[PDB]
Amino acid sequence: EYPTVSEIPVGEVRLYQIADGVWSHIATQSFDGAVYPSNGLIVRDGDELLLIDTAWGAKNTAALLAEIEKQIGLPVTRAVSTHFHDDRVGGVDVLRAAGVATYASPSTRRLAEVEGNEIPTHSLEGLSSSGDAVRFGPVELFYPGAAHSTDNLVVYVPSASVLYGGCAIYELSRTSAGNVADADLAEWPTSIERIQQHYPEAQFVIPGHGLPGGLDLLKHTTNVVKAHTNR
Ligand SMILES: C=CCCn1ccnc1C(=O)O
Ligand SMILES: [Zn+2]
Ligand SMILES: [Zn+2]
Repeated sequence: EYPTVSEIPVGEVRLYQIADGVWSHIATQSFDGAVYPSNGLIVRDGDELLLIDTAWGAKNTAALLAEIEKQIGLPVTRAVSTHFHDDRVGGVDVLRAAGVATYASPSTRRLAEVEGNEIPTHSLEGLSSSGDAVRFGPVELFYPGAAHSTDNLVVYVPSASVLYGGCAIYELSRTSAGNVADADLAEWPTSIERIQQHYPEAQFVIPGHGLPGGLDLLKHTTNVVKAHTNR
């Protein structure tokens, strides 16, 4: 059963097996007076592991590495952050100190710097225009266009039909847009349509926060975003 926010004290990390060689990682963090859960991805990359997103902060990210070593025991050699916010790059300095090569798009690295957040070392090329896709070991990285943020990426694991939507996709139980200070509300529905067109075969869909689902999370997220733009 997927771990929930109340089951994970801040500072601890759970791993959840989605498919052979594919895990989500789940952590919790305080934000604006409440504690929220947050998802990332782990994908077997031959004899190594590819990490998608930090565990939201230095301490959580150190716990993530310890849990990976305990439960999987292969080295995390590369990490990708899917946009510039702290639940995605917070902990990049810990990853770097542990030996992990960290990556993000040029826009993400730039927006991280402007924001005063941690900055992944390496720039991912080939993702500057809406609809661009690139291979990165066992996954495909896809820029769908502005949505939750202007730089947000999604990730697909072909071997298992796993779509990691990051913060551009809401879980089913989330019905209000909440915080969207960096969102492009006008573009978010269009960006989600590009995701649907490009990954019509996705069997598992992982939002940035909360419970995994299927392709219904896309239509669900457009409803929430549109309802919010109405007023
Ligand atoms: C989990 C929602 C609270 C707001 N929030 C905090 C961190 N990330 C987000 C997001 O909206 O994606
Ligand atoms: Zn964000
Ligand atoms: Zn987020």
